[PDB]
Amino acid sequence: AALTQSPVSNPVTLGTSASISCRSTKSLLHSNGITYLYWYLQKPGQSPQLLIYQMSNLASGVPNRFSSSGSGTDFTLRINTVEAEDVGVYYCAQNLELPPTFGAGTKLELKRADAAPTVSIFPPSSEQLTSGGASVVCFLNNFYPKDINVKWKIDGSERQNGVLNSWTDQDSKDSTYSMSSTLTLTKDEYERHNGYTCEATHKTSTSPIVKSFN
Amino acid sequence: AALLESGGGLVKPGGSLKLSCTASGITFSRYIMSWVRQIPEKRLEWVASISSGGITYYPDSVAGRFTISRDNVRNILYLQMSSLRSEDTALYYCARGQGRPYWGQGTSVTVSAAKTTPPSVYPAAPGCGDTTGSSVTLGCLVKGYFPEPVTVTWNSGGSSVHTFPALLQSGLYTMSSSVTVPSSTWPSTVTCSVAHPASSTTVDKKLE
Ligand SMILES: O=C(O)CCCC(=O)Nc1ccc(/C=C/c2ccccc2)cc1
Repeated sequence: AALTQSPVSNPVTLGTSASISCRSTKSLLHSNGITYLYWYLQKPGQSPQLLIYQMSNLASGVPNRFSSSGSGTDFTLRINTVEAEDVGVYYCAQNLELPPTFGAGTKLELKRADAAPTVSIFPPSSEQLTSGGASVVCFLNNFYPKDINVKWKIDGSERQNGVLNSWTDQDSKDSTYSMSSTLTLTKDEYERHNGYTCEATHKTSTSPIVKSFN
Repeated sequence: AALLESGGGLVKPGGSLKLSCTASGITFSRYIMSWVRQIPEKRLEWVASISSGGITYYPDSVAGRFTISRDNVRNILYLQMSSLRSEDTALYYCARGQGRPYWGQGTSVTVSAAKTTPPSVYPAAPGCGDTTGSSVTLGCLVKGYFPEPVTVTWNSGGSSVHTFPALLQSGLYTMSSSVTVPSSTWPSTVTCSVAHPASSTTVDKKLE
């Protein structure tokens, strides 16, 4: 029995309702009148949380903004008045027959007002340079949408090569995104140059927000 | 009513491991008990099931390497894993899937050759040469630790926190965490606590 959901929902406005579809290749309705479809949520760095079971029952602690409707093969997870903490991935799954199968998950997209990233850079700490090795770090916190590009300029020059980037998922309170950009290089390389620039071009704000130090 | 998985940890390829599952409020002998695992990709994968009748079930991927068993007297669920492959690396969950599903917090299994390495923590602070005003962003850089599970905590009190996903670099994990607070309170000591259980280590840093 295969369960299929889209990977993402259309962006949703806070306070409005959200709909998450799901379907099964076989009816989940059993001769006893119960429909063995259950839903659960997966938040970043957390264990899955049961939301609904036997199609229309709420697990414990689950607000009544959540509801599930549908037939034996087609289902919708309804979320009244979406709240910021609702972000995460929603999975439908079945517990009718032994080989347990799960849907792929539908990520709930939170639509909000555009926001500029608060950039800040930091020089390698002494402790780091000591043990031989230097990494320069800068944060682009609380911006929106998540579409953004960052560039590094060592002495005002093209760099790349030794730069690692990491993103956070949509924030559970602000509904924004944050990013980390690290440029790692030997204690030698670092000592040489002295003009390090963290440039963030928020593709929806113009005037590339930048930071650098010497 | 709770399920508790136990037994995971580091193990080298080809090795064997035995996971256990105990519960409060659930009588294992009455149901089809199961083990499922979450691979980093994030999709759940069925591992094994045993009926109240004692009939065992397994998907081809583990058919003869894993054994699920139950102790009806002490009420313990077992998962004996053998000939472990790196692809078996995951969070293993114990679960009662019939009716109202129940599963535990999960236990992490890592099939690797690499050796445990505690994390190096470097305080990330501004200094001299940039903007320093209302709400300054501080942070801690955690570098060079292997077993990925690490926990960053700031003075056990703060929401303006941002912990980024750990990235692998040269076979070793590295990640950073930032926190923002009003400049009108920097002289109150900011501390980040990095805990890495796979080494029993846990470093603390006072920014500035
Ligand atoms: O005999 C029958 O009616 C069929 C029984 C099918 C069954 O055991 N189902 C079943 C087995 C395991 C699960 C596990 C679900 C889960 C969900 C989230 C996190 C971790 C685990 C869910 C359902």
